[PDB]
Order: sequence, then structure tokens, then C-alpha cells
Amino acid sequence: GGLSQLVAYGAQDVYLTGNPQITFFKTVYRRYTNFAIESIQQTINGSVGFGNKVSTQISRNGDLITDIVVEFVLTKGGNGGTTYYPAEELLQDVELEIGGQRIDKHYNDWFRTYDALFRMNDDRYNYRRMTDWVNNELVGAQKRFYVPLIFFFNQTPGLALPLIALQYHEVKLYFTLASQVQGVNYNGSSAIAGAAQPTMSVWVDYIFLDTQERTRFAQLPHEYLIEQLQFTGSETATPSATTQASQNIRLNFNHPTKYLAWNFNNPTNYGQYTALANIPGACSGAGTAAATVTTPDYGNTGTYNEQLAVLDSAKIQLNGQDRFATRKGSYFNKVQPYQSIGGVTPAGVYLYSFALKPAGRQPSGTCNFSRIDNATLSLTYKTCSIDATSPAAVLGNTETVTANTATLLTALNIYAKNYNVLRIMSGMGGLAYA
Amino acid sequence: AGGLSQLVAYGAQDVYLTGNPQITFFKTVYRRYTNFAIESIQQTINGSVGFGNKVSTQISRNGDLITDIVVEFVLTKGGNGGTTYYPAEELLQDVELEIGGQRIDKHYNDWFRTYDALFRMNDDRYNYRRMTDWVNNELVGAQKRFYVPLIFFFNQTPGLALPLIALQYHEVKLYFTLASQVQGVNYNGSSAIAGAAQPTMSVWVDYIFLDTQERTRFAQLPHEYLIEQLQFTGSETATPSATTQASQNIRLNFNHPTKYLAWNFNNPTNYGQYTALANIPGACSGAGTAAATVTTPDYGNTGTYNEQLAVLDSAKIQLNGQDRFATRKGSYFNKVQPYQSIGGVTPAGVYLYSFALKPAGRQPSGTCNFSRIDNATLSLTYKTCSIDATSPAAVLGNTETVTANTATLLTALNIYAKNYNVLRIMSGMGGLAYAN
Amino acid sequence: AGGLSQLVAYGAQDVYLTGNPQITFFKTVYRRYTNFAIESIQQTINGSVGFGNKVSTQISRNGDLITDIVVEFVLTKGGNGGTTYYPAEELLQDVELEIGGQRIDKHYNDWFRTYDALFRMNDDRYNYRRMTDWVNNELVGAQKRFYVPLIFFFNQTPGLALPLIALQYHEVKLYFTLASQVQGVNYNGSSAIAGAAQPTMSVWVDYIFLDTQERTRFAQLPHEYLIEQLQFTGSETATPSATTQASQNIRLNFNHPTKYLAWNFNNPTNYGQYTALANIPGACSGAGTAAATVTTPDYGNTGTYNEQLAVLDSAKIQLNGQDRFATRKGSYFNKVQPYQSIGGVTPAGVYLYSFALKPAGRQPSGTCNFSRIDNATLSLTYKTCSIDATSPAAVLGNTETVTANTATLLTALNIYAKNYNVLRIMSGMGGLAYAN
Amino acid sequence: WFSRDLNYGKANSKIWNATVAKGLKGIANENAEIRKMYPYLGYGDFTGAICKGPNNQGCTYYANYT
Amino acid sequence: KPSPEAADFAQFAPKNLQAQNFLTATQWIGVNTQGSSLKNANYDLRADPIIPKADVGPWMMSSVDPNIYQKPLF
Amino acid sequence: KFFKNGNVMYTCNTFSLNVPVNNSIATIDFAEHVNGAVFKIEYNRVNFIAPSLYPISGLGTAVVFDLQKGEKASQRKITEFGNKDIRIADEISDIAADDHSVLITTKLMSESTPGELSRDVVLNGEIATGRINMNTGFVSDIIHTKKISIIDDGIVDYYVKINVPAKYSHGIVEVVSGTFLNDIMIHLVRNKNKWALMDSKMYIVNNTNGFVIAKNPDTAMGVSLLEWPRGAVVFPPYYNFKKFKNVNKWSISQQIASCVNTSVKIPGGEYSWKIRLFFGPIWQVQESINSV
Repeated sequence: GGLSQLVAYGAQDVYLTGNPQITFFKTVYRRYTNFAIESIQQTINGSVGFGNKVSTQISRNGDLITDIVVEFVLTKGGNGGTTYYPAEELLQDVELEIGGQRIDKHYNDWFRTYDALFRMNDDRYNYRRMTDWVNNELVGAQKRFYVPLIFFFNQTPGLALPLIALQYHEVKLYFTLASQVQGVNYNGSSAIAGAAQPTMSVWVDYIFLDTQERTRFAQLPHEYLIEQLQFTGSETATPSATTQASQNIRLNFNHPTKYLAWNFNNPTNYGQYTALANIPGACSGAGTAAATVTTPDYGNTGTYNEQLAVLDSAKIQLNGQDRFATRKGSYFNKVQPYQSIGGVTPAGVYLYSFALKPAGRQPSGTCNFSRIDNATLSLTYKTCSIDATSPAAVLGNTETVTANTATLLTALNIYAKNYNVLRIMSGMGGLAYA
Repeated sequence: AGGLSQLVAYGAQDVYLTGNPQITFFKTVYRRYTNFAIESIQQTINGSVGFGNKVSTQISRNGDLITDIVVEFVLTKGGNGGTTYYPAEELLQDVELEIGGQRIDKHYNDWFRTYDALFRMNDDRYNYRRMTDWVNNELVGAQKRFYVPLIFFFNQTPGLALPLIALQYHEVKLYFTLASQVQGVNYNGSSAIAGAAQPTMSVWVDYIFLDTQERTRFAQLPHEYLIEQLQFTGSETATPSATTQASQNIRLNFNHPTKYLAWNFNNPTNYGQYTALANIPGACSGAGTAAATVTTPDYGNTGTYNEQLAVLDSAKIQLNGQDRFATRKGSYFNKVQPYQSIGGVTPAGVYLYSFALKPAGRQPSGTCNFSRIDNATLSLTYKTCSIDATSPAAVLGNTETVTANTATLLTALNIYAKNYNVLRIMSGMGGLAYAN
Repeated sequence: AGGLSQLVAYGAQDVYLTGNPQITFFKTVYRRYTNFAIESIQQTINGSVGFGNKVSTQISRNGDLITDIVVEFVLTKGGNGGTTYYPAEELLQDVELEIGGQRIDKHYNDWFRTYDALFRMNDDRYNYRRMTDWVNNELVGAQKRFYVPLIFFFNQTPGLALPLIALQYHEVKLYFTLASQVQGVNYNGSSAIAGAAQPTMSVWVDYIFLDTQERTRFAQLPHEYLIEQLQFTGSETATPSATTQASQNIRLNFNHPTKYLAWNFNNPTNYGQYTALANIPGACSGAGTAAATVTTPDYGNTGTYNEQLAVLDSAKIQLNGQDRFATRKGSYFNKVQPYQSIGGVTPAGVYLYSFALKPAGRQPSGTCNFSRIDNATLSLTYKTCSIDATSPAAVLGNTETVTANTATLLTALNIYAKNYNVLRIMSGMGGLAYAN
Repeated sequence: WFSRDLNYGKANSKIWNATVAKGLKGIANENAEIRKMYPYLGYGDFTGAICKGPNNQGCTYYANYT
Repeated sequence: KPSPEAADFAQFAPKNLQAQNFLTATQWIGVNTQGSSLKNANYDLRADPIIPKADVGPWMMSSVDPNIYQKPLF
Repeated sequence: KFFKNGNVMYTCNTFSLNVPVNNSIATIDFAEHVNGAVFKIEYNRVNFIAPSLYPISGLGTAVVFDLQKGEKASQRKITEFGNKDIRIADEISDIAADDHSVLITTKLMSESTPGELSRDVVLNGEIATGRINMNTGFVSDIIHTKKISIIDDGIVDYYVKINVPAKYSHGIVEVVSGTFLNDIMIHLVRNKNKWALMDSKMYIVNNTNGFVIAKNPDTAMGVSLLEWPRGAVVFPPYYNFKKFKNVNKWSISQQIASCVNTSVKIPGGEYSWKIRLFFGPIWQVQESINSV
């Protein structure tokens, strides 16, 4: 039996079984501060609706705050396949304020970008279930949606906001709701008559601690290592013929950055990062005579066929010197997230990491843009010479060209995820660097 | 150029990141370990293996520690493609863990489905079905060997392995109750399949062989293990027929530091149906064509993700008459809670509420100790069951608080609690450190 | 009400979890880390890149340590949709790694396929497929850039990065043999595709730059890296066509502490084929219609999960004439061992047996040290290949002991072992501590 | 016994231990030397620099030490 | 004759010279790799006692050098 | 297992103005490299042997003093009322005398000048004695330091550290075992009056008045104290006693507090002691001392 393996002891084992340190079959657990978690509803200040801006103030029901889940009730105006992440399209942005200072702000496209890069197969499908319709539901169906916030303090309890230590500073969230949500109140850009206004509520996860730590938290100062999102928008030049565009985009960032991520999108259709084409899942009606390449088959908008993406190559340059030699676009869509995250990134979303494992929270390498002159991201575009309606060319052409409908991906969104420090002292909170 | 341009881009904002380093990422040190070997050995089964039979096995002390245990079944299906739904664990009806004559834990078929539907979450679950079901369109007469792993506290991790050599004054047994009816193998619905073969079973136990000095220490020193338990009793649902949303106040009788509460609404006539059946793809037998019938499921597609077929509207859990949290809609427990606590895809009709931050882990991360709570209630609100299940335009085209008329078939309610306890081993005998 | 109703209900069963607390989950501490920067630099390939050619590259000392290496290909597909199956992986036929002129590891295209089949799980192997194959129903003429990450001991974790700064007198080199036949690019089966273009290849290497206090530490101090290496020699199968279940005793030539063994039964003319072909959708070219032929796969769907098409009935490992464990059926090594030891899903035809608790991890967790085992034999029992592969009624209707008549084409036997060794670096040179 | 694995092992150990000691003395001498060369802390515009003078006067980030 | 290689002198690049190591490096890599070999040894589990292989006969001697890595077990 | 597993306990200790400041005037710091697992320190025929059975054992000048009981620090943590030597966080696993059941964190040295950073071991383990129970693990949270600096002139400055939070008790700076061959036992009083020969008792307790102590058959060893912690901010009459225990087993210790006080704390930080050790013939030893 297995005893025949134990007798097989040798010289190579002085590095393995000699003077052992770990017993694998008797585990030691750590004792932990007694706590309980509950989530409590917050009150939304303002009228909830399409294009409205509302806010909320987190009541001091507890000791620390972890995750926050925004829920929406939407009524769809289309049939199955006519929606694509409608809860997130509506959640246009969320601003995080602690004590009067801006700590973060996330956008609807950031939520889609974050999902596209950092969530895995089962939690992404789940995420999709929480924010979209996935069972072909038809016109008039209603669903309650849940959008967890990505803010630093939300998915790792170790950064929970210490309200017990912030008795003087309020924590507030400002919510911008989109005026146009495809498949809910607009069909493409056309208004859907009879569309209902959304109903929204925000649930906040409160932590209650035992007496002994609540005191320690209340009395001692704290330095939390927290994350921020930096974002500005740009526009692209995406030609159809005779040339490959090349843009040198200024990266206006200023904190130790774990990674840069960016995408190319058509602002009319939320989450569309690739060209439309007359191939399965690539446009409305694809495969039959009614196929049109100006409107997506929305529920299948996300694809993995990078042939429909516009990025031929990209390079980050710091103070006139290349950060790395030019890499092809598929490098940033499939290899960097393989190395850095270990999941799949859909076509049209790109990542370059500075960190070894940016998906985690333990710092593992940063680019500090506060101590440079100029950083740019050079983007080389594919020539959009392919007829989007001819599968023979869409599915069978060369690397450096894409579909003529790709020229609509004129919006460039470059994100940076950085570290900062949130200091808490005497009931007051705020950033150490800004 | 290159990384050097970043390497020296040092500023004040780095002093708390790269100033005064403690950890080096490019020079790992591995820790040496006490030697061992793993062997899988068959146990003798006492009793006759067959449908509806109850057998037991004593775990032979072929080794020092016990980790995983896998039950083998050999089954021949009586149906064709899509007529089975995890039959290997439907057959594994009950498994009771007894150490020294003391019941330590007991799992049921439905729990195995809920665990797989709740905690097991990736390719692991596909590979799991590969071990327990027919996943390749197999036809009537196909025969396969199935593997149904046990998920007791010592099965999921080597760190909690049973210290047998520290338990020399009594044995450990496993009691196996096998189902009398298994869908697609000897019954199709309630109709017997003539000529169906009896199952063959064998129970494999994975033994650890320790080195010389380690066995002495394990046998001579006292030990404590932090272990999990499953608490379960059944109940009936209060699902309504029309014009109303039923309420049901279910008194809970749980008693130890609890990691989570999970439950599902089951159709008792067939294993694993946690949702209403409907004439939409995969939601009933024959779905999409004239033969569609909403009283019989499309067995192999029994699990679905359509919340509209999930009978629970909202739920609230009370402790000592006080709300533990404000009422949530069923979707919170089906999607939001497991997203936060587990990170996988829970199918419709399966619901979770956790106390632990990460109940999937072994390291305790927050518990509700029901040993000090004299009462608790699970308050359920049902959906109105007015949608005609046979009309996909109505099933796929309606509001959230109304479900199919076939939801009324979900008459059995299964509420589970998973808790911690402590296993003490002293002078050759072991047992639970806390009663109730 | 709420969270305080749970904290006040504090008791005895809480003491061993909450008494004298050691951690609190809501205020963590992150470690301060060494200052470094990373970049990918392209290396020069020595030699003529082409099909059937052998080239090499030498890693320039442009940095302090090395980790991930990705080999890039540009291919033009010669066939249409479904005619290819990991063509970048098939092409990357043989990768040999040496330090200072001593070879320390050697990987094959079939090993890459085995490793992916066993160790990657969910959307990561999907992403891998995206990097190595055509996954979007691309048509003939499509030009695609492929990435094949290398999986050596220093490619999976930064902790095992190659200390080139400490190897100023010894070189680090990779030798690449490229396949002469790539399905769907150069050949359809054995038929050459006229006009197929030669590949373009480049190798991108992840360079780590350290700051001065640490890089000098790395440069001057010796290191002992506890690393993984692959052991492999190919053999041949003994698959019977009829009337018998053949036995075969294969001598294993392994000799260092080994984490696990893995093996497959393949058709050398069809890269990645580890199962028989059958007239079942995805199981052969033209499957399901009159054009179905069971001598040629529907290549892009070559990987399957239907073990009925496998040839392995059972396997046992015997050491020095004494059985290591009782004989198990082939479905055990395909489904249960990866469930217990890795956590993913292993496709049909790929089998493993672990000696380790966590063979997918880097830190040792149990090994079989063949350096002191005189006779290591893997004993196989084959399935009888009597099922007419063209009749799904039989193929999807049979039992575990019988397989498809087309199964006899799996003539090559590939048995792998992944083991530990120690790579020592000192005073600018390096080499292995142990050899056998 | 002839014991090839112990005669080469012991000899390798002597060199390994003599050599690690040399390397350890080396890095110890360089850390000692640089603390003396650059005995000061940096200022707001040279935030983590070793800086040869009491004021900025000679800062670099290519010879950082703790 | 070896005048052509460098000129270590009063000054250096910023402590980047690490070219002092070559002769030590050659000596250790030569001796380094250890040859474990078990060509003729116990097929059993128990550590059957070792009788030292002294050369007591004039002629056919063994060069097996018995295994010193077998724990008693039982 | 409870007997071979190392652990640590976290506590919250937040106290304000009830913390008399015991001024840790002495500290230890290092600027040398690490080593493998033995120390062989010599100069001027003065040898120190650390056999790695534990971090220091033998010493002498072509002589030895004992086979066990080398220099060590040992902290006797807070007692119920000084009833039993239970909670002894001892630097050396003297009881085993062979299995080095102490975790070592840094093995620092240079020739002539070793260092050491180590954890303690609880001498009693997990048992109970008398009527009083004890700790759970075998190693406590207290750490120790040594620095031995050999001066060319035969003077060997020996420093130790104990680091224990919120302490109240009796800390042993050095336990040393000279040979039984030391008939002459003398000390010099701070009054510079004379050397006193104290051989009538073999139970000599030297307080502050004892400036330097020396013992010898004919070749001598001297012990001169340099520094020890004290409350030096207010200088109250705090229970701070620096004294020797001079019996066949020689111990140098300092008391921090009485077993029961009114209500006082202590910072519980790092505390070090500096002792000057030196060797040679009685003539040279006394001649060096009398330079004072």
C-alpha cells in the first residue's frame, strides 16, 4: 500500500521531509473578533428616474461598512436579446464622498470594463444574471436587478469604512442615472412609448463588532490602504481606407498605478466594444436576409472575435522612452489578463498591468505617474476595409484590417487603478495624497 | 527606456508601498513537511446493495488519517437523452457519519444537490455532474461507473482528517440509505421501468500513512478538531393557487455557531426540481413543441436560471422575535448573497443567507450561535401563482411577484443550517465537545 | 434587532472561536514589498523559422530576473471552420530548457495539451484556446496571431523567477522544434494544403528589474530554487480489437520526488485526439449526417468528455512488486483524481494519479521518490474495441468495458511525471543538485 | 565504502558554506559602505533618495537602501 | 597579457561591478550534482540491517554501496 | 497537536497616565551578516562555542567551565505571588539538553562579534504544577537578543535583550555556571574601600554597592555591570532591584515590580542589559578593574 511510498526515502527528501515544519493533516485556525453582518436600507434623496441625479447618506447604523448593493426594478421594452447589461447602463456613475472630499467615482462603462477584465466565469455569469435578462424574457417582463459597487471598501472586508471612527464626517454616494437605457426606454435611439420609470433602492452592509474592538477602533487613528479609479474620456480617428491611424494619447494620471485598462466603444450602444458584422451574434438579424450591421443583437454584443476590434498595436511611453517595445493589440486582450488575472477578456477591452497580480489587493508593483513628465499611450489602428455584411471577408481576412462598421467605435476610455491612503483621526477622515 | 524608467519613478506616495520592504516576490521559500502517503482502499459493505436498501460499512483502520471518501455506483439507465438528473446522488439518499456510537453528521440527497447548486462552483461542478450523471446524450441501456464524493468536515480538507490511531477504542461507521426510486434508472416519474438492474456499490476511503514519529504523536497526544455539521428537519410549503401571496412563519430549531442558512422549494415527485415547470426551452418535457407538458420536467434540464419560475417572493429571518434584517426579495438570496459569500452561480429555487463572510472557507469568518437564541423564524412570502405555465408569452412576459400555476407543485421545503462544532479526542476515544 | 441581537446572544460555543481574538476581518495589513518594474522584451530567434525546422533563442541579460515567457506565432489557416485544434500548441512541438548548458526541463506539445487538460479551469483555458486556436468559426485565409505561454517552473509564479543577475557566466537558452505537420494549416489528415504559408515566430520575455539593495543581494548570494521539471519518454499501446481485454505492464523510468503521474492514449496523426471517433456530433468529421466518416475527427471538437470512447478500462501502479493501491477503473483517473487533487475538469482520454495533496500548487504536498524504488510499473487493462463506431445506438448504448472499433488507432502511449529537483545558483553559475 | 555521493557532497558543502559567507560579507560591506557614503535622508522633491549631502546636493534613486 | 581586462581603480560605476566570481563558480558546479543510485537493494518495507561492505574477500567485490536511507518502520 | 505547534496571542492594551516610564537606557543593534547554524568565536585565546544545541554553551581560555548552563536570559513573567517558577520564558532549552526546542529568527555574527535573535521556550510546557496552571504553547511571544563584542584586550562586552509587553516581574539577565573550582570569591564595593572576600556563606546577594565581582581558583573572570533599565523620568521609589544571586549557580537578575502593586503599568517595550565580561589571571583582572 502507501507504506511502500514512505519506505522510498532518499537524499532528495532532505529538502522535503527532513526537519519538518508543517503538518498538513492538523490545521490551525485563528480566533477572531466576534462580529455580525446585516444590511440596512438607505434613503435616496431626490427623484429616481431616467436622467435624474440622486444621492444618499449612509446612516450610522454600525461600526464598519463593507459592500453596497444598488437595486433597480426595470420593465423591458424589447424581446429576448434586445438588452445588454441594462442595470449598469442605467447606473451611469457613482461618486464616493467621505467628509467632504472626493475619494472615488466609477462609471457605467467602468463597471462593464471591470467585469470584462476582473470577474471569472461563474461570478461573471452570476453578475450578468444580477444586471441583465438571461432567459429570453419578452416585452413587458419585469426584473429586480442588483449592481454591487466596486469601490475599494466593498469587496474586501479588510478595508471596511470605520464609521465608529468617523463620528464627525459623513459618507455619501451620488448616483447619476442615464437618460437613455437601451431596451428599457429606448430601442436604439428611438423612444419606447409607455416605458416605465425605474425604481431604485440602495442597501448597505453594516458590520457590528464586539465591545473590545469597537473601543480600539474608536480611539486609535487608522491608515487604510485604499484604491482609486482615475478617468477622463477621449475620441479616436478610425479610418476605413488608405491608412492606419496612430494616436499619441496623453495619460493624465497621478498616483501609484496598478494597471491601465482601456476600450473602444460606440457611445450609442452601451458595452459595444467591437464592430458589427453579418456573422452569428455580431449584429441584429445576422445570418439571414434581414441582417443589418448598424444595430447589434444586443444580448450577444460581447464577443471574443478580436477580428472586429480596431487595435492593431499599443505602446506606453514614459518621458519620451518606450515603457516596452510595441506589442500587438491581441497581446493586451488575451495575454496580459492571462498573466495578471487568469480569466478571459472579451474582444475590444485591453489591459496592461504594472502589478504582478492586480486582481488582488496586496500591492505587487505600481507605476507612479506623479513623478514623471509625460506618459502617453500610442494606439495603432486597423484599417476598416472589410465589408461588414460579407462573412467571407469578415471571417477570412488579414490581421491588420477590420470591418467598415468599426469606424463607429469613436470613443476611447482609458482607466487607471491606483493606490492611495485614507487616514482616520478623531472622527475625521481624508486622503493623505490628492 | 523599459522598466528602468518606472523603477526609479519613486515618490512620497511609494513610502508605504516600496519603502522599507518586508516581502520579496522573486525569492520564495518553501516550508518542509511531515511525510505521508495516500492510498485508496475499498471498505466491506455489510448488507445487500439495492434500491431502497440500507447498508452500513465500518471504516477499516488501514491507515492513520482519513481524508476523502468516494462512493462508487454502477448504473444502467432505463431512459434516453435528458431523462436523468444527477441519478448517482439521487440514489445516495442518506449518509450518516458516526464516530464512537455518537452521531456526528448526516447528509441527504437533496443537500448534496444544494451543496453542488450552492458551494461547488466552476469546472468542478461540471466535472461533478460527469461523475454523477449522463452528460453526453447517452441512450437507453448505457452503463456507467459513477462517483459520489462525501463532503463531511474531513472530506473537504486534509487538515481535518480523522485521527484513527488516536481513536483506537472505538470504530467509525458510515450508514448508507439508498433511494427506492431513481429517476431514469428504475422509474420514469412514478412509472416503474421494467427490467431495470439493481445498482452495484463500493465505498472507497482515502487513507493517509504517516511517518514513524508523527504516528506516535497523533496516537499519544490529545486532539481537538474544529468541524462542520449539517442541521436538518423537513417542512411543507404554503404556496398559494390564486389572488393571494401566502405568508408562512416557520419556526427554526437550530442550536450551534452557524455559518449559513440555505433552503430550497422542492417538487417531491422528482429529485432536484426547485422551480415551476413551464412551456419555455428546457423548463418541461417536450417544451417548445406540441407535446410540451408542464407536469413533467425535462429531467436533464431540471435546473434553470429563470427567476420567474422561482416561487419565493421575499423572505425575512427573525431572531427572538426581532428582525435580523429587513425583508429581501427572493432574488437577494438566490443571487446577491452567494455572489458576496461564495462567488458562483446558484440556480433558481435555491436560496442562501449567510452569517460567515466566506462560508465556503475552513477558517471561521463570523457565526450566529443559535445555542443562545431561544427562537428564530423564517418568514416566507410567496408569489401569486396565476401565470399559465403552458403559454411562453405569459411566462416570459410578466412581472416579478407572479409565477406559474405549476409552482404549486413545490410542496416540500428544505431548510439547512451549517454550523461549527468541536471534535475532542482523548486517550483513544473521541466525541463532540458541545451537545444539542 | 439586527446585528446586536446576534452579538448579545454570546455563549460557550463561541469561546473557542472568539476568546482572546487573534485576527479581525475588518482592518487588514498589507506587506511592504521590494521595488521592481516589469516589461516584455522580444528576444532574437537563432535559426530559420519554418515547419519542421528547429531553432533556438538565448535570453539576453537585459534584466535581473525572468518569469513569464510567451512564444508568438502568426499563422494563416489552410482549412475552414473546425479544421484546426490548438494549431499553435501542435506547432510548438518540443521546448528544451537549459541553464549553463545542462538541460533541466523539456516540454512537448502533447505535454502542453495534457497540462491544459488537467490544470487550467473555466474561462482561463477558454482564453488559452483563444490564444492557441481559431474559436470564432473563421474561414480559410484568416490570419491570426497566437500566444503560447511556456509553463516552466519559473513561468507560473514570480517566486521562482530565474536569477540571471546571478548567472553572469552561464546562459539560459530555449530550443524550439517546430512541427512539420499542423492540422488545418499544412495538412488535412495526411493531405498537404497547397500554398500554406510558413509561420512567423517571436519570443517575448518578462524581465524583472530590481532596485539596488535587492539586486546586489540576488547577484552575490547563492540560491537554492526548489523547482518542477517534466520526465518523459514515449511508448506504444496494446489496444485489442476484439475477444479480449488486453493487459500491458509498462516500465516507468522516473526517479525524483514526483508530484503526480499523468498519461494519455493518442493517435499520432491527429494532435490532441485521446478518444475514439464515432458518428456522434463533435465526435468525427460530418458526424450526424450521411457524410459522417469515423476515420477523421471534426478537429476543432477533438476534445470530448464522453469516456465511452476511451480505451482505458483500469490502471494500477505497482512499486517493487507491491501494489501502490487497488486497481481502479479508467473513469477514476479521468474524473475523481482531478476532482480530489486539482479542482477542474479533465477531458476524456487524459488520466492522472497524484502523490500530492495539491499537485497544482508550488509548495510540496506529498511525493513519491522513485530514486529508491527499483521497479515502478503502470499496469493497464484495455477496453474491448468491438462497438461499430458508425452506429450511435451502440456507442451511446454500451457499458464501461467496451469501446469503439475506431479506438485501436490510439497507438501511442504517453506517460508523464512531474517532479521536484533543486536548481542551485552560485558565483555566477548554476546546475541541478540531483541527477538520475 | 567508496560513497561517491558523500565525498562529493561534503566537498560541495565546504565550498557552499565558504562561498555563502563571502557573499554575505560582500552585501554587508556594500550596505555598510553606502550608509556612510550617503548618510542622510531626502527632501520633498527627492522623497525616497539617499542624497550625498545634508541638504539635497547629490541625490539618486539608482542606489536605494533601507 | 591579461592587462586588457578592465582597470578596477579608485572609482567605479555605482557599485554595479560584480565580476569577481568566476573561479569559485567553476569549482562548485563540478562537484555539485549528487548521484543517488539504488541498483540492487531491499525490495521489502522493513529496514533489514546493513552489514558493512568491508573488502574481506580477494575477488568478486560489490560496488553497490547499500542504501543508508531506509527508516526502520517495523 | 498542542505540544509542537508555535503560536502567538493578540491583546488590546490601551492605557494612558498610569504607565510609569521605565527608561530603557540600553539597547542592542547590529551591523553584521547572518550565518548558517553554528558559531565559532575566538580571539586572544578567548573562545565561545555555540554548538547549536542552543545558541551559546561553552567558553574559556584553554579551559572550560561547564557542559550545560551557558549564558542565557530568562524572563519570569507575572506570578500570582512568586510562589513557583512556572512562567519562565527561558532563552535556552536547558531541560532537553539536546533537542533545540527554540525558534531562532536571526543567526547574526562576524568573527569575534556574534549576535543572536531568538524566541523563548516555556520551561514547563503544557503541564500543571502545584495548584497553578500555565500557558498553552511551548513558545511565548517574548523574544531575546544577545550581542557579544570581544575587545582585543580580553574584555568581552555582553549585551542581552528581553522584549515582553506589560510586564511585572523578575527578569534574569544572565545565568552563568562557572566551574566548582572557584574558591576565591571577591567583589569591589563602590566605596572604593577594598576588595571583600566573601567565602563564608556561598549565599552572597550583592546589591548596588557591589561595583564589580570576580572569582577564581587563580585564573580569573570578572563581571562589571554597565547599564540596566530604571525609571529615569521621575525617579520614584519604584520596585526596581538590581542584584546578584551568587551561589554555586550564578545568576544576574533585575526585578521590575512586586507581584502585586496598587495599579501600575509598564510600556512593555524592548529592554536590554549591558554587562562587561573580561578574563585573564587574577592579577590582570584586578589590575584592569582597579583602573577605576
